Amino acid sequence: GDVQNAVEGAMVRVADTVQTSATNSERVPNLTAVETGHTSQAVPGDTMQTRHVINNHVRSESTIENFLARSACVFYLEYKTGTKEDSNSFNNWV
Amino acid sequence: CGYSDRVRSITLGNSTITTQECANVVVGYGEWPEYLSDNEATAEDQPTQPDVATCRFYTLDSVQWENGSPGWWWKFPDALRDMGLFGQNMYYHYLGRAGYTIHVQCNASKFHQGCILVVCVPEAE
Repeated sequence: GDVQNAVEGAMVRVADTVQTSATNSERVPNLTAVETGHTSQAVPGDTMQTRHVINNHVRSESTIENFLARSACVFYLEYKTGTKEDSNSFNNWV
Repeated sequence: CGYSDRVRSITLGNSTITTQECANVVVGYGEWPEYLSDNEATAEDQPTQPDVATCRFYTLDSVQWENGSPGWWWKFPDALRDMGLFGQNMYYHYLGRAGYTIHVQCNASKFHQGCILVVCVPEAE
């Protein structure tokens, strides 16, 4: 929901692989036309016989929050202890 | 009963070993080998399981025990690399998984003495 409510979460997991068998069908799931600007939705089970696998992997360090939220150094500024006659006794950063 | 616990017959594939003197059989860590589940799979491709063709007793080379001899070791699965269709499947496949029944055979008459330790060390670096 709200992204300023940090105790409210959600959960989702990476997709599983369902077992498939050999075919000799009239459907082509791996032929497509790039021109369309459409990315193919082929999954391994479409061109191999795969076993049944369960994935419990979860995308969780590729969330926008987790990616950006680490403290980066943006600038350092220098200034001496001086008097009013000095022009380095204070300093500023835009 | 008519049973004795000194006779045992292990039949696996087309290969049977009999023995008329033995003391039980040690199942490593209490667990009997079995196929990989679908909760512990990582590979997506369909496994091959050659069953009877690759499970069977491969008799490796036999060394002579002498009074002065100090001991011997073999490294598995490396040792089985020339054994029939096990070797072939291992040669053509990137990943393999299997358990093993190790059966060491020796014999002597009553007027011999001597005692050998037979131990399977996992991960011996």
